[PDB]
Amino acid sequence: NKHRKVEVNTIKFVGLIGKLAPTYAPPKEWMRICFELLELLKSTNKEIRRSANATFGFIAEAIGPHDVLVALLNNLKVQERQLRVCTAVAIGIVAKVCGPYNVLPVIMNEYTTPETNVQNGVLKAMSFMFEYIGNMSKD
RNA sequence: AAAAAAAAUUUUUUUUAAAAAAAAAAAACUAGAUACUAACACAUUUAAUUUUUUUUUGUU
Repeated sequence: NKHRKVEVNTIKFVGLIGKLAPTYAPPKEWMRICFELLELLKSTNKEIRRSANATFGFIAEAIGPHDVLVALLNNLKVQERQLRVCTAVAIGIVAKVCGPYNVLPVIMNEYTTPETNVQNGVLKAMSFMFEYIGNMSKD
């Protein structure tokens, strides 16, 4: 819907269902949302971009991490900086919620790609995921 | 008494050569070309409180 009051108040409502009732919409519906959010964090506002990243955790918990990551890592190729940083946060959030062992070999593989913007976005994603799993990190 | 199958030692010349023990670009000036970095900032902001300034001049 563009605008903002709608984007913010919706993202908080969608993420609510990800917490409370994940099992209702079928997982192909959660994937329809993960694309609509991944386009939505172009937004100029912050609280939008922040809530959009939090609801990848709620979806990754619901359906699965690997369906979601491939959606995100395909988005690091993109030029514009917010999109690469706000995907790099989400990979950090998908790591914490679903476990880093699920995320990490997929990210270490993606680092091989010869484009530079992926290679920072894979290093920035690893920064975030090491502050969100605080103590773990040792393994 | 006279007519048939197996064997060993010591001395001498050379032709199509090689090897490089490992550091380089500059700098300055002036303009142009293109990538990128900071969860950078980007719509809410406004219900106690200091820009509010004048030769004092508002009466039982």
